[PDB]
Amino acid sequence: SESELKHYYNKPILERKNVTGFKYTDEGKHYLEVTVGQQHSRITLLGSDKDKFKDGENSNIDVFILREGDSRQATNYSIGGVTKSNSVQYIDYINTPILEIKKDNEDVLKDFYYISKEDISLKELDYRLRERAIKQHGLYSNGLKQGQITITMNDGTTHTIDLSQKLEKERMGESIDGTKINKILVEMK
Repeated sequence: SESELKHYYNKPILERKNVTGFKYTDEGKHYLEVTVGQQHSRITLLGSDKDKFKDGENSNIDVFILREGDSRQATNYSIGGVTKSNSVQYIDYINTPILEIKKDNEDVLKDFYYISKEDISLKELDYRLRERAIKQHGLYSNGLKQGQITITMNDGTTHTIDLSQKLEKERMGESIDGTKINKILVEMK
């Protein structure tokens, strides 16, 4: 549903880099606990992120946190969005790829997307692209609600995301090489 999708993709984000978190298991499930200031978060690990970080204390991780429900308890319960921090710390490289956005198969923008992160999560790319389609092009308003983001890598590999649904939760912890994104296409209809 249209209004629910806009709700979800207008939730605020807690985004921090070079943090430390604690990875544990508890009743067949896998979690990462993280505290940034007096702000407290528990991130469920569902996909391949389960095996990508070893249980126990994890340093040099970046975090992209979104609170799944509407309950107003202080602790954040999020899914995925954990990646390895940049392995070059002393310079911040930012690379452009091409960014193209389409409504009803005509371009409405042809420009650039900027990427600072070596290891970047589909949770983050999904959220931020939808944020842009929503705020500047009126996804998900009247009722523009379908589909296709396509991220094309340097080797021709692609990742595609349906706009008519939230990103699949098992994909929110998947990550790609942000230094090697050649193009991002967002088609709306």
